[PDB]
Amino acid sequence: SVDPNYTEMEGKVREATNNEPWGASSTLMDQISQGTYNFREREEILSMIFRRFTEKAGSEWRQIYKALQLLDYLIKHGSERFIDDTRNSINLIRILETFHYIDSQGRDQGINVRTRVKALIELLSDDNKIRAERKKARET
Amino acid sequence: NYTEMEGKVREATNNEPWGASSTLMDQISQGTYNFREREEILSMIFRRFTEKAGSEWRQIYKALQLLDYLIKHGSERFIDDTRNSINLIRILETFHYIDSQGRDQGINVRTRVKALIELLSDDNKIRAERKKARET
Amino acid sequence: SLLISYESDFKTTLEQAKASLAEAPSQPLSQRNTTLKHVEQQQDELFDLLDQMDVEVNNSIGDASERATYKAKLREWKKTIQSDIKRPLQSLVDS
Repeated sequence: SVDPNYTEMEGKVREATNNEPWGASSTLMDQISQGTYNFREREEILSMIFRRFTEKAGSEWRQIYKALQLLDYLIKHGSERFIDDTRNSINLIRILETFHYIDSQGRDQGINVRTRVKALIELLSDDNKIRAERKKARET
Repeated sequence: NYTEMEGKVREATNNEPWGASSTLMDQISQGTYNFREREEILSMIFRRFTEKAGSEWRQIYKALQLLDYLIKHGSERFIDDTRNSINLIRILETFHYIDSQGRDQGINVRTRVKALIELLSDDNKIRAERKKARET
Repeated sequence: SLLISYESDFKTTLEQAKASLAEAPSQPLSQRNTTLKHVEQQQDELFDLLDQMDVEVNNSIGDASERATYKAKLREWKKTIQSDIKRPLQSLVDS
């Protein structure tokens, strides 16, 4: 029964998508984006992100929300290869379009995932838009 | 005998240089991602709040600056740890100090600590500061 | 001229990206990521500069024989970006 043996990069993504309510830091996200420029780290980053989409639900919604934030950041700051890998898996993102959760006070939290998902899919389908967003990212 | 990380926190609170390097502070921020260093940073910063007083207001003031920086750039686990000890920061609301020339330097601490508590005690503001640090 | 300034920027940028590409494989992974990410940005800068130069060549040069000469150069530069920057960069990012 081995240990899951998370790599440093895998640990970075778990951290960037944990259940805390404050969001991954700028520098953590930047560090993950650098990982997308080599095969191994990028494969690990993609798998950890997409694991959250399938392994988490309900009251752990913020982890999905954060995974979507990470993904968006990587479209704007990561390798072109990473963006193509993400497109090939649009299906796994699209399934979240109907993510639903109502919290212990009546508030709709699933709507955060859904609008996030909707904007992410729009971005990915539009090469010109991605192009412009990567420009913006560099200036800033 | 202080650990390396503890040394870095002491350094970031020194009178000289008066401006801390964002480079040193980044090294301290990276330290918040593992239990060993995080506890060291946390405890050094809070010892500063306990042990220093009066004419040592500069170290308290710069400690508060570091804390602010770490909330914005460091690990979410560090934020959780800081908030758990928010009572220890609130004690500084009453920090009083008038210097040799009758000038109120205690106010620099009180004003700084009031802003940090405002930030620390509000999830929306923390989220917005963390994002804004990325929008730089 | 503006054109000359664009071309100077282009050649400077092209040389830098090639140098970074040659150096990348011998750098540790941590540094290599940063290097490739910068080369990818430079690749985009080089294509944008071709667009910019083409616009400027069109507006500023009236000589039809000369404009042809510039066009061929731009076309050759486009091919150089593809073969000497984009392709080796993609290959490095892929393995």
